Amino acid sequence: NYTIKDITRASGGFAMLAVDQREAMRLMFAAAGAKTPVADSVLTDFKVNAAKILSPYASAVLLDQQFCYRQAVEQNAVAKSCAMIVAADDFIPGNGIPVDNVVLDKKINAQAVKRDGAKALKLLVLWRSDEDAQQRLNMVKEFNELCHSNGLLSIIEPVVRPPRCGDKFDREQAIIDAAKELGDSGADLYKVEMPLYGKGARSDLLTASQRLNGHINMPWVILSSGVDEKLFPRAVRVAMEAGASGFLAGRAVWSSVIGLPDTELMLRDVSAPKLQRLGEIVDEMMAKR
Amino acid sequence: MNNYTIKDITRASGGFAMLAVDQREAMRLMFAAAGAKTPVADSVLTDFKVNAAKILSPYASAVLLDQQFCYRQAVEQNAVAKSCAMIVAADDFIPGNGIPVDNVVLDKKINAQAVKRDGAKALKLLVLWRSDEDAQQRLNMVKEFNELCHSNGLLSIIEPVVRPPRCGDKFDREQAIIDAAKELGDSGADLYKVEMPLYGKGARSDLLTASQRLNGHINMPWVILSSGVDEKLFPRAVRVAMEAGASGFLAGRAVWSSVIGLPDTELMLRDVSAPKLQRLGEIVDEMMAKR
Amino acid sequence: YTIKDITRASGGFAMLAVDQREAMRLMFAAAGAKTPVADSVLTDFKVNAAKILSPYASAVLLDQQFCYRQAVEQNAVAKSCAMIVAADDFIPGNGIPVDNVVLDKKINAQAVKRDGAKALKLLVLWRSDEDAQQRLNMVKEFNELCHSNGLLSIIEPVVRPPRCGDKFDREQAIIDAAKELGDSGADLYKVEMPLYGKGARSDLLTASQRLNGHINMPWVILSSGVDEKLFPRAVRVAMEAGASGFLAGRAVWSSVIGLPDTELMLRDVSAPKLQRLGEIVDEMMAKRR
Amino acid sequence: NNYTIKDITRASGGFAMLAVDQREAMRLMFAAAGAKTPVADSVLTDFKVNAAKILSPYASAVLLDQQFCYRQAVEQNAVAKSCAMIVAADDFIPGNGIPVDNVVLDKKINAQAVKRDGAKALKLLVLWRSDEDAQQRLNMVKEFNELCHSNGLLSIIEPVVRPPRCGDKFDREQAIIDAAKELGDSGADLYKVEMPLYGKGARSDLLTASQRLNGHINMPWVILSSGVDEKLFPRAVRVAMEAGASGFLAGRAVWSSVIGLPDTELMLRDVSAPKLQRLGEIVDEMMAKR
Repeated sequence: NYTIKDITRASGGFAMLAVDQREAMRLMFAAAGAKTPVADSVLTDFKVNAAKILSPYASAVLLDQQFCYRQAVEQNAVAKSCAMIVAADDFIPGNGIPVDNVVLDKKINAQAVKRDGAKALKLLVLWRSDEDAQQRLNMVKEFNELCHSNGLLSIIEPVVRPPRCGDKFDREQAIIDAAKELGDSGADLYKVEMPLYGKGARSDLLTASQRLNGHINMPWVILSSGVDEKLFPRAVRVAMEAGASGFLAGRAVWSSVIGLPDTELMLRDVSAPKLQRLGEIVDEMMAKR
Repeated sequence: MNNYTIKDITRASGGFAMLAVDQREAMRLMFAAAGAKTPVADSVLTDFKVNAAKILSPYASAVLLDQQFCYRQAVEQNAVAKSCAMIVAADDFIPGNGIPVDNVVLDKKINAQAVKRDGAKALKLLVLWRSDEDAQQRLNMVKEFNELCHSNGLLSIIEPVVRPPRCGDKFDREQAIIDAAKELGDSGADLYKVEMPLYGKGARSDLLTASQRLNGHINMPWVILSSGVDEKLFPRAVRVAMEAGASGFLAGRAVWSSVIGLPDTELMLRDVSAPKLQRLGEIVDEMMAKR
Repeated sequence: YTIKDITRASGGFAMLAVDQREAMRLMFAAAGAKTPVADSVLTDFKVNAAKILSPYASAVLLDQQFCYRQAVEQNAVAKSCAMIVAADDFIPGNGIPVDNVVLDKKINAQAVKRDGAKALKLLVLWRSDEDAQQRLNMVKEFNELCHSNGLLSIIEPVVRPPRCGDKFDREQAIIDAAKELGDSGADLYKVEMPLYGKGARSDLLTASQRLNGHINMPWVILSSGVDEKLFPRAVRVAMEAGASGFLAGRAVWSSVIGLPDTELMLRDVSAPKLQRLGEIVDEMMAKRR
Repeated sequence: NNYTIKDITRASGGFAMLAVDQREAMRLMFAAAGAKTPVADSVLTDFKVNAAKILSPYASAVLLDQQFCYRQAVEQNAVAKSCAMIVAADDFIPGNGIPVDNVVLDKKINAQAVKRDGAKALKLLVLWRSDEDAQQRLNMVKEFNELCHSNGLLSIIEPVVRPPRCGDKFDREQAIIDAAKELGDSGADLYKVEMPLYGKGARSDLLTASQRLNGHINMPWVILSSGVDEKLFPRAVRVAMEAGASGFLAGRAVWSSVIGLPDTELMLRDVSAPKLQRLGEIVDEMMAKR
């Protein structure tokens, strides 16, 4: 039975790296001027290099079976100090985007990924105001049972989207409504979008983060999608002041080096200092408790 | 009562040189994007649409108006030149997935007899086309629309617009335009309003080949719309589409999008928009003269 | 020589400029033309612009460097359109193509007059810390070159920041140039539009009336610095203030540079804009009594 | 009046130096990043002193200007004791619509006074143009070297290439080489140079261009970051040092990205400091190889 201590820093803070992005990462390579079509091997090589170079600074790394889990294990890319999280979400494209719908990946063999050293699984939950709450709660319950019956931690990631029908979309209220619905759903860790995209006055960001904290009844961390990499360190500090326990971040660490020459040099010189600073901020905030 | 015919919405040459100002929430988003004070009032859309009709209808064989923002106002203010026929939108746009037009149905609130009394000669229906949605539902909506028009002596204009599938990531926009024409190009409407292949970009010879391929699947007169075509490439698009068998255009953005949010709207419609619509009409006559 | 030789029947000026030299090569490069851009690309564009647009112009401004000889030999200039020949020698410097300008000592005024030219044009760069007397002496020499050969003189004062200092008020510089050169005995003053033709019509009219008060010869506006969509309003406002029309290049043809099918684009995109500007000139001259 | 290069280097002998001396060019950066205009002098002063206070702990030296921050940084004890002070001795003259069209020696700099305050070096920008007189540049560098050396200060020269006053022949890469052929043996203590090729392209071409430049410089040399993307500056330092450079003296690649962000002190600590720390680690790694 793994527990939360297995994916945290010695301080108890979460300083976790995400490299599990799938077709969304292929689109990032194309947008940064990579030769199209972008081969699967370009994603695999980047993900394994990111794990190899950045996992020494992370309490856990989130890997996907589609492009990098098997390769990261076989190549010993993950530092012994860094726990493995395996994505258990099956992304369904639609309406011109890579992740229009998400279901539990029926191909994940929890016992097999546990034998390979995984300590946790992760599930994206898309949240829309006009889709049924009970279907989301049932998917989270099935996911929690898959994790807990195999001694793995469950990490859920509710992400808000506009309604299927209608034009009433308040992103800030949707994040609160998702937390009211799923913040006490029996997962081990809640991974949430940062209120206000981490923008604006620190005082308003803290108020919005404290409002969110009040609806989450498990440890929670922020993800970086939608937050400028320069504002993500402040977002971690403010979220943790509000009651968060750290971060699970991808884009705010490595997005800026996609398409630059000398990938391994760029991950070490550009990405690693950003991940190191985020880990130091987590320890500073945990020390204040 | 009046039975309108294609001649009632064409130039003397028989070419179509038609203006669209029926955009609804999509036009509000254009005003916001161009720096208009938010929230953008309905009156800003109405005033722009009526000014566009007043200033540009003298250069158009028909103008497409929406009941939501401008049909009643354009009629009451005599904004439409008598030489310009009125087309009324009969589509009900349903927003979803963060866009203003995610779904479309026939507007059950349109009273065809009432809009005919106000002088309308034609109705228009947007049809969203997706590879994984049922063709029979699209064909049934077009049949009900054709009956609404024809039973009231009005012309039927259909506008198939391709969208990515609801589920999956296989989207070939150029093939989708062809597949929509194979499905709806012989559906008994009076006029087919179609997206320009290749967004009107690239070598003239490739644009002509793509336009001739599309022509082969359309068994009614057809015109091109300008959405997705740079205003500077739209004149060439009209020329190439007409060389391939099209009979003209029904355009909005390529005529007036560039003046949204500029000062002195009436001056801008006259000095920037009108010369572009005038040139498109001259191109339509030049191409009709070659046939 | 008479001003009536370069005006519309109304007496308004509706004139086309295609005399841009290295500045036009930079426009081709910026629009994605294969570099280095050959001289023949400029010549072909200039001659096509003259051939297609001169039917809508009361005069066309040509340069000897790239197009005067070719336009004459190929009968590119409509009989209804007078020829203006540039008499300026552009000197590059400080990373720009036109850092300094002198009278072109190579222009044979008698030879261009025999070809049917009616006018010469001279750019005068105006800087607050350069000597007014040197500018006035160059304008006097230019006026004598024109008038002694029965040609009209068109001067184009263009304001630039000072050689030394950071005090640059573009609107005051335009006024100071007109106070200095607005009664210099040229036949026509070609001026930059106040405020780049931007803002409220009422402020544009006030700025145009202020400029009018300092110009004691007919004056026209040039389009450099004015968005092509605001140039029609700029002509209307300048003429309400006392201007007699325009001598424009960029606001007519800049948008077709680098598009496919150049001749089609000049006819379908550029010509309608030049036609509308001519109609505005006639509308404004008709209000004059 | 003994002076030593060791006073502005890391223990490794590498240079890991911070520049915050930008004047009207920094005001233009604040305006471009959406600061309320006109931008007050106090906005520049507060930013420069905060940058010194927060970043000087990671730098072997900091370059300060008298116009906006030298007096304030000294009075407020903003410079870490481990970080040497370099004082700008250039007087920037605007012209032709830019803030730095011409540069002369600042006749107002009191070398004895800044030395009493603990400064170890002065810095002089030299604008290099193919059609301006080489002898006038060499004479200004000689006067500057004498001002420094007679006061026990190090001399840092920064030749920056510009297009000619007259003509359109401007080869930026050849100009950098011609400036080094002219000034690379001019008796200054340190040569501060623009990175060849803006640090862009294949590492192999960047190294060749850096080795060509190294061959013309007969004093220690460092690269500046102006014109190099902040993400390519770490590779530029590594390649320049492989070619024979001894480190960097950088401003924009450290702090430009935080201008106009909220919570300036937090942003300098969380965004700027990690970049300066990594550059210092790269300098030590490269000095260890030699």
